Amino acid sequence: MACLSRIDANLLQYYEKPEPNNTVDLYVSEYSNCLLLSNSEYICYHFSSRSTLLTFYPLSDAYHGKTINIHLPNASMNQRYTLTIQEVEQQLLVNVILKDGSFLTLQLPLSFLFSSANTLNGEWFHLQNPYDFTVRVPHFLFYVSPQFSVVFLEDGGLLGLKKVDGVHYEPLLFNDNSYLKSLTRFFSRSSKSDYDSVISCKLFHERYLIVLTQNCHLKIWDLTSFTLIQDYDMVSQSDSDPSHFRKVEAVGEYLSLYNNTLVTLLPLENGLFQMGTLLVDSSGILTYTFQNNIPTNLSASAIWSIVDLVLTRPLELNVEASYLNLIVLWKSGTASKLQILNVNDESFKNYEWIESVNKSLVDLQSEHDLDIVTKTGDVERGFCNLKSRYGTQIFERAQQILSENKIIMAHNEDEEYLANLETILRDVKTAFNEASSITLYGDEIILVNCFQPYNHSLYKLNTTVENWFYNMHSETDGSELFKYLRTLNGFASTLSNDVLRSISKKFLDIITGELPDSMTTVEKFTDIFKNCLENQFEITNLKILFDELNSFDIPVVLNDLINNQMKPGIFWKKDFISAIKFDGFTSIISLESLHQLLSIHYRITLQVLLTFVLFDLDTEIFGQHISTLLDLHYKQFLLLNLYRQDKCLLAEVLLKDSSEFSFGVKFFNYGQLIAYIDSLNSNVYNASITENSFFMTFFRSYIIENTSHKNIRFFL
Repeated sequence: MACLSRIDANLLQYYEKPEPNNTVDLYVSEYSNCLLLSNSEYICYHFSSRSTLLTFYPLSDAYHGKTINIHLPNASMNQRYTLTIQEVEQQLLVNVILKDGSFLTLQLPLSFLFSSANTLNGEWFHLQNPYDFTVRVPHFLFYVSPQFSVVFLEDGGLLGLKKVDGVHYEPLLFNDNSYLKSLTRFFSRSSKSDYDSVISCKLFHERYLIVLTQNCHLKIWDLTSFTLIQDYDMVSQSDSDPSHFRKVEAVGEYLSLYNNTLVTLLPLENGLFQMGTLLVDSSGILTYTFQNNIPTNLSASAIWSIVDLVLTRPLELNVEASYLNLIVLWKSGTASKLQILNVNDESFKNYEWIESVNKSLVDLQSEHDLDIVTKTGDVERGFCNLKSRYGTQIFERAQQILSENKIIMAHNEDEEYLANLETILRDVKTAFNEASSITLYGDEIILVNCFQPYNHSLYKLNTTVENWFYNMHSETDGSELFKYLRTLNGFASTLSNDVLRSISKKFLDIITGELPDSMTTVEKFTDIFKNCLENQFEITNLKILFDELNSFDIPVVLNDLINNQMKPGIFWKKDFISAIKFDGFTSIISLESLHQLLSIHYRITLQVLLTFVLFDLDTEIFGQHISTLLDLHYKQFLLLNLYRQDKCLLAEVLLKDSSEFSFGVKFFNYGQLIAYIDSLNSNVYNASITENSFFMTFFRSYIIENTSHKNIRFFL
């Protein structure tokens, strides 16, 4: 099998505008996330510009709710992990520690986030001070419960802030403040030892707060009486290599807790996953039980540092045996490596590392299907194609870089300006899509929210056809059919990609009658040979091909291809839950997931039909199969042409036919996501050649109602 491929996405690729038409500036990425509420609406927030910008936008399009930019007067006072955002009492509670000694409370009514009909000025902020934070240093903020937070200090000490009136905080002192957390020991290369500079914590039973300090001693404090109950020295000189060691002093995630299973990262080696169970023993004392330790060896050049770690339920992301998946986001430099330690069993001793394959739609299309932008002739066409592939945010930013570095724009005349642009569109999209954080979208599907607002990269599960395709770059086989397709790929890597598309073009004419349907199909295949394969074909490969054909039964292989490998699953409305609102994020990714799949089929269909062009063979029994592949070839190619015409209008027709509601959907499970793509794919193949649902919409919108010459011209 293969591995998870991501999808690049922008929410400003649907809109030809730079920025939301509904925005408001209010005035009182480091981390970003998206929070599912019990309203069942996703609201996204990003924390960027070195703590001087909170960006809230609904993840349901920022042009049907108000963008609210809450511009902070000050940057945060040590760390960018002194932010907690959770929904409290049907108001979105935002807590911010600021550099001036204040504690910021914002109350954003849910109505103001998701309606654009709502501007609000006044009663959206209250700034008040529990204890001056320009004195003793906060480095961590944790929201504990719905009326309790603990702000952990860098010189040790626990300060609870208790909630009054559903908004404001009043300080409640605990007796455990530093001065004497340094009078019960000595030490001389240490000073963090009994100071509670807690770098990660998670709360079990809403009673006991399991805290990891800088030293990564796991200390369990029952905070329903503010007593230390248990102390485990976790660091060891034989569960880990002490020669290899790196300091961790930065607030992030080093404890992960899902169900009662805890994961502790030990800063000895280049990480240790120590797996244990949290169980309460008699006398109401939570005890930690070691189970197993897994050593590991990384590979850097400036030391991999973790970002986040999230223990969750079994994920289907090209696994083979699973009990739990521990997602790990490493970053050193501008490389992020997403890898997933899949533990397959309860022992935790059989594991595999499932790697992330970080190839979008963009990379596979640049690698193979290179003539598609400004390489299809017409500079006017090239220019629109650049817009559609990389959104408004990248597009406008690219104009800025052009002005600094002085490039004279000669758009719509010179092919070479489009190449210059194309390069920039790429460097700016990569910077914008870099990893910041993990968010679980729907509590399963691994979403990386990225630097700068309105940027996300979702990863998807590859289906049987998709797994095979990456296993032709490994040349892995496993049926009679799989072997046939692998041979055909060998021959096609020798032909230029330009010839492969010329042969695709002539197969299309057979369905359109632009090559007459007055010939036998065999004569038309002869036309193809002479025009496209002369002085390109390898003589060697023709014979190898003949030997494979003699070993594998033809009609059998062709039925198998058509009915199980190109065609999608049979799933319809009932397999998926339908949303009660519009959502942009889901409809975009579905489009692109459908698109990807059909691009591989477009090439498969090409490669199989080619054999009939090489040799002069009877197609009186195989004629029935052949007709299907020309039909399938058609539909696959058609969608591609339309996507360049305009990808947004093409999504709108599609969403209606699938959805009960029409427009948008929500996903919370991998089965659901899959079914919905399969339902769209079915709908396309159920369409006729003569009238398409797309053809009708696109024509009416541009051509009849009348729009400027650019939409008329590529539509031609």
